Amino acid sequence: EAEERIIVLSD
Amino acid sequence: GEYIKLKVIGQDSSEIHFKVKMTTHLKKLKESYAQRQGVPMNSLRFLFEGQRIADNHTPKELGMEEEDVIEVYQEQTGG
Repeated sequence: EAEERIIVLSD
Repeated sequence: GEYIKLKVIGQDSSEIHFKVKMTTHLKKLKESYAQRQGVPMNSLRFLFEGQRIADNHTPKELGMEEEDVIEVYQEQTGG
């Protein structure tokens, strides 16, 4: 199982 | 400012989550996702409820909510 991946997009 | 997390699901069933603002142009998400897959952004099409996500669409415009899904397919013609 892949680990959780969260990418925060700036603005 | 108001953030939401979107789940992006690729052809192989992998997932990447993106935290974005309701006002974020979704080009940013498309670029980042393509980057992480190591493919050109224009080889991919990104769909919300089966409709194509444009570079200048925003979550607000598409009526997206927290934990909504975006699907990624190969750009057509291919099936």
